[PDB]
Amino acid sequence: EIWIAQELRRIGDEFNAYYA
Amino acid sequence: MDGSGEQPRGGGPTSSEQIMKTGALLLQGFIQDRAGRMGGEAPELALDPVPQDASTKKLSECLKRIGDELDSNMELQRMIAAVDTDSPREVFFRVAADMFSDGNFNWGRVVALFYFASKLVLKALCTKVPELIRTIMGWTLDFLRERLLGWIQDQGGWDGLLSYFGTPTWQTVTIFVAGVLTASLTIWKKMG
Repeated sequence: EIWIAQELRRIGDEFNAYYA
Repeated sequence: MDGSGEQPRGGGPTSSEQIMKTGALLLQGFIQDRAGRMGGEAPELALDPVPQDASTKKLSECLKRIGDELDSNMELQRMIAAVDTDSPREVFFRVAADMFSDGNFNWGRVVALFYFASKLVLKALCTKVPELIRTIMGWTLDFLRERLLGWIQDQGGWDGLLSYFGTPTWQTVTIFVAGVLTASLTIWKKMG
């Protein structure tokens, strides 16, 4: 989808900055 | 009281969103590990809390080594270098649906996609565009939340992946992954 990808993009960054 | 109750080794908590969260972490590890081959920008500060989780660590290990080994074949390597980076979303969407049309839950369609995705990420990274790097990741998770999550939950999380990791006759598995990638590419590069 489009909206879903946005939230997931945020989740990906959410965990990214959690370990880096 | 609840803990004092009879529990067979562990429990059964909601792993629906848990699996999704794990995916975001998995993608990070795989990208960060391979991004180190580019160097950096002088880490004067940086945030290194040290990966506490060993689950994602182990998963990234096998993925990294396999993905790295899948670059030995210069044949397939040059084939990827002959791709058309015109429509990033369309290319990704095509290969996503391509290995979905048959509905073959061979698992390989997922690991093969990971190699394709990482190749694109590395390519974009070589173009010095962090923005696109975040976009590709969003697309990867997009398809995951779309339908993949339903299959991962059914198999009891990443247990299926942990059980898919074999060893005997791995050579055929290598050819299998290569073949799947080749197939989609054959339908993509239709003379142009």
